Amino acid sequence: AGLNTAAKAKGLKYFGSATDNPELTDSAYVAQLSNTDDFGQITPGNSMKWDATEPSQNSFSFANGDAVVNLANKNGQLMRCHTLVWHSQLPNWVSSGSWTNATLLAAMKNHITNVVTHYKGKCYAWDVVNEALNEDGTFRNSVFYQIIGPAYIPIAFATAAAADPDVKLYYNDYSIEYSGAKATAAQNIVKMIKAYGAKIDGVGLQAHFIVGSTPSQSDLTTVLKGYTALGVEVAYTELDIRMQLPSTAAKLAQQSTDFQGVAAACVSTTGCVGVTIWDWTDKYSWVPSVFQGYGAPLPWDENYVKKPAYDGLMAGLGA
Ligand SMILES: *[C@@H]1O[C@H](CO)[C@@H](O[C@@H]2O[C@H](CO)[C@@H](O[C@@H]3O[C@H](CO[C@H]4O[C@H](CO)[C@@H](O)[C@H](O)[C@@H]4O)[C@@H](O)[C@H](O[C@H]4O[C@H](CO[C@H]5O[C@H](CO)[C@@H](O)[C@H](O)[C@@H]5O)[C@@H](O)[C@H](O)[C@@H]4O[C@H]4O[C@H](CO)[C@@H](O)[C@H](O)[C@@H]4O)[C@@H]3O)[C@H](O)[C@H]2NC(C)=O)[C@H](O)[C@H]1NC(C)=O
Ligand SMILES: O[C@@H]1[C@@H](O)[C@H](O[C@@H]2CO[C@H](O)[C@H](O)[C@H]2O)OC[C@H]1O
Repeated sequence: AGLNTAAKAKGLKYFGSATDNPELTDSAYVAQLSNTDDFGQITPGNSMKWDATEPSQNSFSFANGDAVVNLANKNGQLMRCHTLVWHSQLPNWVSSGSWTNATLLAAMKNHITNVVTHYKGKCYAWDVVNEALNEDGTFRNSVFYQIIGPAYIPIAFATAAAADPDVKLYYNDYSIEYSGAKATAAQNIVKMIKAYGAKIDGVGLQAHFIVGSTPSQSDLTTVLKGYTALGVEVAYTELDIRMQLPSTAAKLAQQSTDFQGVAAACVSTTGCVGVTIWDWTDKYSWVPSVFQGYGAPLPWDENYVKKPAYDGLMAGLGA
């Protein structure tokens, strides 16, 4: 009957979508977000990030994150909670601080404990650390890495596990979905967290792909199995497939094939628990303001009408 029904029929836990608070006043938008045939899971696109939840040190703000949890709870949708430790969307007090290892570690641990305790029992998964890697697989030189060193990653996981032992703890990144230096380094993050004795349950593969430059079904499936071989689960967490504008029938058809391969790779991999698209309508896509000349990246257009990619997804889910 839809993407989520189709996904569950192949043993996925969900097919879902990100959203953001400003969109929840658009009633036609919210009615389709709340369509559990298509969406069995929601991610808050911004309201659980550090600048939203701890805008001043030790001053926590949960109203906007809680609004998304309440919508998911009313609908019967799962939550993915996103994201605890990330170099982007930090409030000023983190980025401008004069820190020692001790004081930044205490601030990072306090952030994690407070936010994970608030959301205890509400999240299927947390994106505990986001985007810790450079494209060459070396560690991204964020304030956390500069001041604390590599330990910040396992300490973040251990701190989340102490506050909520049940939630799945994910490492989330982009350009780790196909073989290369970064994917190898993401495997090594899994191994490093376990060598420290800390818990990691999942690898989140963002899947911000490009129409006509999407990895093949077989390349995606090799990489999914590469992570599940390590004793973690996997999910595609932020799937969108951006096209060089302007849109044409040919580009929409290529986009459908590209989406179909992503869904089919996850269905073909035991331990791929689901797919989340990074919102569902081109109207609200983050892409056009970030990627010059690119857009129309989602399975519904800016009028909430299905594009061919909706059918490509359904085919990849074996509907
Ligand atoms: C801020 O404060 C915090 C809190 O006090 C400081 O946290 C400490 O951070 C240490 C890392 O900086 C961290 O050490 C690691 O511990 C884990 C766990 O070790 C325990 O368990 C294992 C397994 O049972 C056991 O073998 C150990 O004896 C311990 O009981 C280890 O897995 C880590 O081991 C890796 O790193 C070391 C050190 O690597 C550096 O130095 C070497 C040689 O000098 C150099 O070659 C290397 O390139 C690095 O510069 C290696 O000797 C090991 O072989 C391991 O290396 C593998 O893994 C790395 C990734 O983790 C790869 O990058 C590497 O290529 C290789 O594949 C390591 O010992 C402490 O546990 C942690 N303490 C606490 C209480 O949390 C933090 O340092 C501090 N920050 C600053 C800037 O001051
Ligand atoms: O509204 C946008 C968000 O959609 C965007 O989401 C980011 C994209 O970059 C990373 O992939 C990250 O994991 C996501 O949270 O963040 C910027 C914001 O303006």
